[PDB]
Amino acid sequence: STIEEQAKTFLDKFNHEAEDLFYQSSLASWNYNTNITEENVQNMNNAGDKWSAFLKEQSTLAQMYPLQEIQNLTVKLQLQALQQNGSSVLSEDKSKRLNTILNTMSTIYSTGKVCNPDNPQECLLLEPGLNEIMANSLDYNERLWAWESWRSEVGKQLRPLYEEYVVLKNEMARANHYEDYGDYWRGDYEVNGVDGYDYSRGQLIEDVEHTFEEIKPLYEHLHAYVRAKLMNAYPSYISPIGCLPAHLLGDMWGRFWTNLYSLTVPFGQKPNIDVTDAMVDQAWDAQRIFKEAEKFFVSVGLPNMTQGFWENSMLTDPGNVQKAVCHPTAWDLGKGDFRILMCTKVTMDDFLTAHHEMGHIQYDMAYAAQPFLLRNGANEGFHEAVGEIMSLSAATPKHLKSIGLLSPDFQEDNETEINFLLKQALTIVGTLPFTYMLEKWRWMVFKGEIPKDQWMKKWWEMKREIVGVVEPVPHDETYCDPASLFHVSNDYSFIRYYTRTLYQFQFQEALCQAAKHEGPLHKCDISNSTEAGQKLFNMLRLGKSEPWTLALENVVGAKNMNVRPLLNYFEPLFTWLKDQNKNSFVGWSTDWSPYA
Amino acid sequence: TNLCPFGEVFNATRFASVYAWNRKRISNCVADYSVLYNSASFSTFKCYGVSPTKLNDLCFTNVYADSFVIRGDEVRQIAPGQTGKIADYNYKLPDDFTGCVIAWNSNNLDSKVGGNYNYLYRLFRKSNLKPFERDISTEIYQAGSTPCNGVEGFNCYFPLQSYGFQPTYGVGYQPYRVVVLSFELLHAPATVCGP
Ligand SMILES: *[C@@H]1O[C@H](CO)[C@@H](O[C@@H]2O[C@H](CO)[C@@H](O)[C@H](O)[C@H]2NC(C)=O)[C@H](O)[C@H]1NC(C)=O
Ligand SMILES: *[C@@H]1O[C@H](CO)[C@@H](O)[C@H](O)[C@H]1NC(C)=O
Ligand SMILES: *[C@@H]1O[C@H](CO)[C@@H](O)[C@H](O)[C@H]1NC(C)=O
Ligand SMILES: *[C@@H]1O[C@H](CO)[C@@H](O)[C@H](O)[C@H]1NC(C)=O
Ligand SMILES: *[C@@H]1O[C@H](CO)[C@@H](O)[C@H](O)[C@H]1NC(C)=O
Ligand SMILES: [Zn+2]
Repeated sequence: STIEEQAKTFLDKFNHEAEDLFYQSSLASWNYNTNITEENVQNMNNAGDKWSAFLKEQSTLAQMYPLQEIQNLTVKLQLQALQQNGSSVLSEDKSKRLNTILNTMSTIYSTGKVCNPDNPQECLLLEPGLNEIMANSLDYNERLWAWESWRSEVGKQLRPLYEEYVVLKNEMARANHYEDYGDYWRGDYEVNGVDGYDYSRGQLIEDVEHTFEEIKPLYEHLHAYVRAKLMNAYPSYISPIGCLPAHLLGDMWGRFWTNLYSLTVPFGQKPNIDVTDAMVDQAWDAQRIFKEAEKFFVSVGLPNMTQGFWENSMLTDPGNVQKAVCHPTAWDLGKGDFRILMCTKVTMDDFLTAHHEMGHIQYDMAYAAQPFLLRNGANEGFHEAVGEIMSLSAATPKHLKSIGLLSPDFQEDNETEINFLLKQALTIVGTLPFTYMLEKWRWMVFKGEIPKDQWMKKWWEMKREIVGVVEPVPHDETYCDPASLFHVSNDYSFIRYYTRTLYQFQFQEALCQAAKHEGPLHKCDISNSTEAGQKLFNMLRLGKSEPWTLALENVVGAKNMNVRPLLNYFEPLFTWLKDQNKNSFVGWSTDWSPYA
Repeated sequence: TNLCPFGEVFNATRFASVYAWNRKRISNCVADYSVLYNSASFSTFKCYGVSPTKLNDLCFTNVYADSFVIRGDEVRQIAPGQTGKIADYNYKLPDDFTGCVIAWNSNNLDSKVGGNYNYLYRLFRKSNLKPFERDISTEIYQAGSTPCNGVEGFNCYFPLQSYGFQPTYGVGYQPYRVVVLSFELLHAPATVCGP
């Protein structure tokens, strides 16, 4: 028997062993997240520890089959994915050092508090305390206090830890034969040995920068229109040609400009479409919300929700005594068990989130027949892209009228369309320079292109240059402001939110073309179109079994990430913005700062 | 008017594991095949060669009733000319099979919260099974070239694996009880007819 035949047998034992341990770990995790008790914490940690230990063992056993001698590519994918596990590459001491740094940094972020001057007992956490200030407060000084206090008392704690975190992560990445830890992260998009579909780690950097260049004209005009409206509300604080102060962007970091809508709404006399009142008028409950979401996927040819889904999911808040983690999540426990955890309220926001989360379920169900290790989205951006396009179609006035929530006597005029697209652009477009710049900074830090004594200097040089955002207070190299964001201090890659954004509009444009949609792309509803559902399902059932370049091609007919559908989505706003900024400055000077 | 003991097979408390499938020989009795087919309690009732429709009007020398438990997605393997873990390693029907296959969901009996590990199946075997062959061996499967020495390790795995049935599993992973009626015809007394 050859090395490959031994590998096929090894994966057969692994699949059936992992399938069982994963189900016990997810069940224990589910039982805590629905019934929060001390004993449920113990059960999760046990089942989770046995799952992790099983992975450490099987990862070591997988390495004894050397990849060079495997030829069945679907076998090499599973063998490779199991082999890359960084616990058994560094020394025991260095791995122990790294796990302590990661846990400390996570604890500082989640327990870090800030206490207002003259009252050392009235302190605030990031959630919900400081987040409420950055999301609702219009007072310049209160926002500046929350922005600076977070970075000066929690960020400074994280700076020495992050420096050692970079050193150890690079050692682990280099020992796995990557250039650096950023190179390791870019390996999610790597494809080898498939003619016409390969993709290198370096090619991701070029494609991100190439596509970001085409985003710049739309971002420049959105930045200009936002600056003009903010300047009307804060005349003494904002330069007509300078960057936007970092503490006036709607949240703690300016990751999304969603909460700038109140001050930047183009037509404040036209209200938003909000079917929450209609749902309550018709006595909708959570079960009706998810029944409609199930109806939506059935209309395009996707399968019913399983009987276990209705019996085993938790679609309402359990009650007073019983406590649950209410963050909406879609659970793929395996063994045919699919569930949604959601503390659903009768609102339009929860109606759309149900379509988003059930979109995750449809993806999970579609690739359930794949081997265990290939049961995932084509790359890190596919799964979230699938969920987002479901809320795109479900929120259109076309869809809301057909399901009897929006009256037939509501007609969209070009002003509510512009209101909607700007609100969309504040979240979707505003995050793209933020996402690209942050991940670019981390890539260079891992590469070594930024020395430690210039981390903060370079961090705000790029914020001014790429994002058009300026710090309101000068920050020396005792600060670590990127670490003041969850993903940076909790060791999550960030470029996924950029690639996913481009994927979702590529998906929606392709599915609307299959649905024979007539009109602007943002008004499309793929409901009742089986051709659209078939086109989506052809990719969903692939999972990770095929290169993401081929999986993308199954939906859109192109092998690479493309920014054109995103610009096609926002074209009505782009022409409006350019006409709005005819007597406004477009662009920004990087030398202006609010601290003169 | 001696009635065949089908109740001992269908209404048994516990079923055999598929690798160790059971076989009850049926002889010298009257069998009412119409009661089974027209009971509607079964999710699968497919007959090959013989027909289910009032074929209690025939006579056979001996009837063999094979019973075991598998998961729902493997019931399709209890059929002529099928491949897969069950059909190749646990329980194989012949191509010329003349008989019936009966199956029904048993999540209410064979599933337990936390997992029911009573039912096993064979995951590895050096070759496929001949029809109606049974293998209950627990010898460690040798996948490599180094001898295993009766314990599992690198390229050495104990062959039998468990289902671990849980009530919250999907239908495709839920336990199904299976009865496989074999109909035998020899130049022989033909002691099983049934009106
Ligand atoms: C297994 O047990 C069931 C229940 O006792 C049997 O079905 C019963 O059959 C009698 C007639 O003999 C009826 O009076 C009952 O109403 C039936 N009950 C149910 C629940 O079906 C069944 O026949 C038994 N299986 C076999 C093979 O004999
Ligand atoms: C969680 O709640 C269920 C009922 O909703 C109860 O039966 C169960 O015992 C609780 N779990 C724990 C671990 O206490
Ligand atoms: C890879 O192996 C699987 C099962 O061992 C087989 O079904 C498949 O055809 C193989 N693929 C190739 C390209 O040989
Ligand atoms: C879903 O609907 C189809 C008909 O379109 C039906 O055949 C199937 O049994 C249903 N599934 C469930 C779980 O209700
Ligand atoms: C989908 O088709 C059904 C069946 O006629 C219809 O009632 C519903 O309004 C349609 N919805 C859309 C969005 O086309
Ligand atoms: Zn999601």
